[PDB]
Amino acid sequence: QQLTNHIRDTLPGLRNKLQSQLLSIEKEVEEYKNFRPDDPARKTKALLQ
Amino acid sequence: VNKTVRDLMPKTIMHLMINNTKEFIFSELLANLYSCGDQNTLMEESAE
Repeated sequence: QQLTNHIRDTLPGLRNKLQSQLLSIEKEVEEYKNFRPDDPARKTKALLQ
Repeated sequence: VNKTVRDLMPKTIMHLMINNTKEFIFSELLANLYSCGDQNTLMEESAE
């Protein structure tokens, strides 16, 4: 309890760093979450880009 | 104060309204259009 109450009002700093990393990954992992070994639509749009 | 407002307003709009739009056209417009269903109907040629 003494240790737990020692990191309060410090967590906001950890939350901002963790949130920042998630923002720079989330825009990309959307393609990975639905990744399929057979996806002609994914392949076609990747080719065009 | 007047100098600052005149200075920051052009700069604000270029950052938020025009440059975000250019980046949209170059980077995403192609993906948004392709992702629409029935690309056959989407790309039907005019009878002419």
